[PDB]
Amino acid sequence: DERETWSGKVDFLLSVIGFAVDLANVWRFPYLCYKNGGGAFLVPYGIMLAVGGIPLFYMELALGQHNRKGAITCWGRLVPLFKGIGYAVVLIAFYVDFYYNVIIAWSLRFFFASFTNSLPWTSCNNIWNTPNCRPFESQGFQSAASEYFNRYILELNRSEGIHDLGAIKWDMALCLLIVYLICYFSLWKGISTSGKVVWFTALFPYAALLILLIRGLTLPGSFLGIQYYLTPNFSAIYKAEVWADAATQVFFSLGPGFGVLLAYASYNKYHNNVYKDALLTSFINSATSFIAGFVIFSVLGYMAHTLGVRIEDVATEGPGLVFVVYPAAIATMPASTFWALIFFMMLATLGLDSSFGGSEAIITALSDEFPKIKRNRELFVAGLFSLYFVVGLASCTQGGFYFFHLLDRYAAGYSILVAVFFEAIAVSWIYGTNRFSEDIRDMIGFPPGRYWQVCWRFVAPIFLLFITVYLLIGYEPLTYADYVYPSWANALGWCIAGSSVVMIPAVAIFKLLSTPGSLRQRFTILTTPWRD
Amino acid sequence: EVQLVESGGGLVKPGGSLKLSCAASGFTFSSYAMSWVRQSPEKRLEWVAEISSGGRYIYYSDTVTGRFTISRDNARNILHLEMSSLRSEDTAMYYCARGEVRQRGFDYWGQGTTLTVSSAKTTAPSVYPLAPVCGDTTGSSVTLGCLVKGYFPEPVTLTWNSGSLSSGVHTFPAVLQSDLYTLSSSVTVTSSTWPSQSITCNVAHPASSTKVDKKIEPR
Amino acid sequence: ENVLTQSPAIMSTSPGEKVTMTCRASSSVGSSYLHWYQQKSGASPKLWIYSTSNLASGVPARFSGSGSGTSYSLTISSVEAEDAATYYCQQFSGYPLTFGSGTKLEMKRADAAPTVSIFPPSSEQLTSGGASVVCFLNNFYPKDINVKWKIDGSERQNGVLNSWTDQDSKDSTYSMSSTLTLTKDEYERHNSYTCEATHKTSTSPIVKSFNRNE
Ligand SMILES: CC(C)CCC[C@@H](C)[C@H]1CC[C@H]2[C@@H]3CC=C4C[C@@H](OC(=O)CCC(=O)O)CC[C@]4(C)[C@H]3CC[C@]12C
Ligand SMILES: CC(C)CCC[C@@H](C)[C@H]1CC[C@H]2[C@@H]3CC=C4C[C@@H](O)CC[C@]4(C)[C@H]3CC[C@]12C
Ligand SMILES: [Cl-]
Ligand code: NA
Ligand code: NA
Repeated sequence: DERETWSGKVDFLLSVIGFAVDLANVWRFPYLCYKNGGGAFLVPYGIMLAVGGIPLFYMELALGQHNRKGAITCWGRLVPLFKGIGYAVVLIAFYVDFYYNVIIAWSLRFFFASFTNSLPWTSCNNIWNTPNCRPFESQGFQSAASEYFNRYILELNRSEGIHDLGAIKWDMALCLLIVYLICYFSLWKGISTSGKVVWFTALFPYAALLILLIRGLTLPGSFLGIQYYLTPNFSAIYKAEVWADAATQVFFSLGPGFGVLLAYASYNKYHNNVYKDALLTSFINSATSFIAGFVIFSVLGYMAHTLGVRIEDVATEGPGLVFVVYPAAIATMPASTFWALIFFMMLATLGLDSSFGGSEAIITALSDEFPKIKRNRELFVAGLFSLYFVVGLASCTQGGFYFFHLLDRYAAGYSILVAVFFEAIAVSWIYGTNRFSEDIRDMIGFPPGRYWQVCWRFVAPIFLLFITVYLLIGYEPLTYADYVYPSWANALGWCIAGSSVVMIPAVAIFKLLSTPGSLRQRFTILTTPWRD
Repeated sequence: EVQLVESGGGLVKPGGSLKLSCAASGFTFSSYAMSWVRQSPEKRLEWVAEISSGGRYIYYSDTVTGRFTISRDNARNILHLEMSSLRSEDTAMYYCARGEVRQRGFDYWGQGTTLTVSSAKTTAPSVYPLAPVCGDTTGSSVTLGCLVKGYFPEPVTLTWNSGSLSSGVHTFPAVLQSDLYTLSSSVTVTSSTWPSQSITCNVAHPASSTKVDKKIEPR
Repeated sequence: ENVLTQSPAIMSTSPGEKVTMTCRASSSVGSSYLHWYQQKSGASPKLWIYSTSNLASGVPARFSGSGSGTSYSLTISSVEAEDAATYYCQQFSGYPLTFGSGTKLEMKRADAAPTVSIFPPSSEQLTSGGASVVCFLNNFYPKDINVKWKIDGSERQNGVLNSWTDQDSKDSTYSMSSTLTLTKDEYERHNSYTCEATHKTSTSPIVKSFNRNE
């Protein structure tokens, strides 16, 4: 085994921080803090972060560095029976890349829309607005920026549902094209160039959040937003759904077991201290979500106090924050064009490296499993991103938000919880915390503390089971803004998630069938790792 | 407390073979990577081999690789070093050193066991007494001595009056010539105590199981 | 392998002086992988300092460690009688886990002339066919000593065997044993056997003597 390496420890650290620090940090965590008790919510968030989140982060990073192989081969060597975990994680990342890059396309479309002297989401007079336009959010009316997003950027109103996708928006197809060009030319030559490009796509978000914070805190009414954001209401942490929300946010915010950390740590020097790296980058993604919460809510308090808009209306998660509420706040402050440009460039750079992560997980896993691809990386990556583009043209249609919202709901989440549960079982129970502690000792020089072993062994599977149970309990059929998705759309989304999950027991059974002996010998032969 | 007791080790012909074994107790042996560390007669410490906590990562030094084989018995808390094709310069005292955390060195060491690799033959000590010159025994103190000549291999256990006295006693390092060791010892004692009462050197040589007590006489 | 050279090889330090000994690696050791061990004469080494600065368990607080890169140092502030040992640096960062040469710390004391003592061969050796006269020098300092075996005024350089003790813990004295090994023929061929120890306490030697007829 002779493989390339990062060409610098800071390239690894910035790649992992870039992948981890997603838009979920900006548009999800602050909403949860506000909704789920303010600063009190950091007690659940911090507990679930410590017992279960960082353990699985450190676990996948140590596995990836030890095995020096991608997801498919790492999982096929640690527990051959569970080689299906590698295919599951790769296929999950493959589905995630169809929808996730649309958010970056929207970010670039707003960035390119921002160059006008007056920002087009400022006003209700424009042709795409209805008589129900009002300048800012109101009950039973649409804001000017909501009108702009739904009716000019998306044109979502001209589509009658997921079945009626309508015509391609070619400005959006061109923005998704530019997204995939930046991804291609960042991932074709491999970590040699990806590790350099993340010096921008992982450091610009902090270079923006700094000034976006200085601005937001110097706006009249920012302390009111900070109060709404962090006022402690400790009764809130006595509810189980608060803890489930904290754990789901932790798990998906870090992304432990998504296959990306294997693909990256695979390129570490074998004796690199992955323990410090796991701690450093887990802290940096939690603190980045926290600081982003101030960046957001300072401006949300500015809206609630100055623009005369109710706080319950603007404080929202997901696209309707960064593409509707926050631009509607930006358009009302001096040098609005500048804040618009940097804000949407920040969103694009929060997304870009997060998509590099998934794409690099797929490319490393397949190039490690198939040498034919390893020698032809530039051509495989061109075929891959051309596939992504031609599928993503569905998202670039008028009804494309319904395709985005469906894939976003079902692609990854149910399945990735199931995969990471089986990863925690395979490592901690079948392979062993003893063997894995020996492997970590041999790499970094000291065995993992008893805290980490008890976590990996007992807490992390119960942690993922708690998440999955409270994620299935709150299941409700998919709806988006008074549009109830047809039942066949939910069936298709369950086929997506199930196709991701079925790879685990399908490959398990195929392995069990293809190995000779009686059942005890088949299990033994498929349980012994590859070096033992 | 943690105690490590290296055992085996003795005279071996060059080209021969031996198995050192270390019994570890007082700790969860299964958790800790163990090393074997030898030390030449020149007090040069040299690390020999390492075995990880469950025997999955075995590291050897360039001077012993291919020849030695470290192994581990987590069921019994026994550590082994098989040694094959021993050669003269493998003669050393072999300590067992616990060393799980690379950043905290070898925290606990055993007593070590000596390996003599040489072709010379086991030979019993031709112990002699030594009596002072015939003049004058006084005084106020007189020296009496023991000359453990011709034994092989090291060590010998030499004590005086069954170790009853250890002050004023020197035991000189054995020195090797003709492939036979010579060791000597000398006491100073007050002439009030000898020849007025018995003073004797007690010598033992484990390789021959010899045990002789010679009491010195003025003539 | 990362050969670690320690300087000085030996150092005499009277109690009270502040001493430093340097372990120089050929290759850059991590600052958390160089350790120091104290081997007392006749006992297995103890971990003394780990990670270049950390006193191990039960190490008196007068020791310290410093340095990084390829030059490290163990320092003693107020040397005491207990510091008589050999100190070995070690790098744990990469296999082979090379130990360095070791620096021997020796106590310094005022001089003492050797207590020169002579023994003629016992009857057992005489009947056994050989002869070995033994000269003991039970206490002296410094270690720098010479014994001449003088036979009827002749000087004998061959057939002489020397042993030195390690420095005594109790009083920092050294000691020596010198033996002149001869056959019965050579023993009887000469009448007088004498040994002369010359030592730094005096330019004149110290003598003990017998004639073979005694
Ligand atoms: C950033 C905002 C959202 C507040 C959350 C703070 C967390 C980042 C803190 C809370 C408790 C911390 C954790 C508490 C405990 C541990 C275990 C701690 O101690 C050990 O595991 C050593 C075990 C041993 O040596 O025996 C080292 C890292 C970690 C995960 C800490 C890293 C960061 C944590 C999660
Ligand atoms: C703007 C405010 C809110 C936060 C700014 C903090 C920024 C400067 C912090 C957050 C994450 C940090 C990076 C995290 C990891 C590394 C790797 C390390 O080997 C070099 C420093 C470097 C590259 C840090 C540079 C500084 C950094 C970017
Ligand atoms: Cl987060
Ligand atoms: Na995150
Ligand atoms: Na990102």
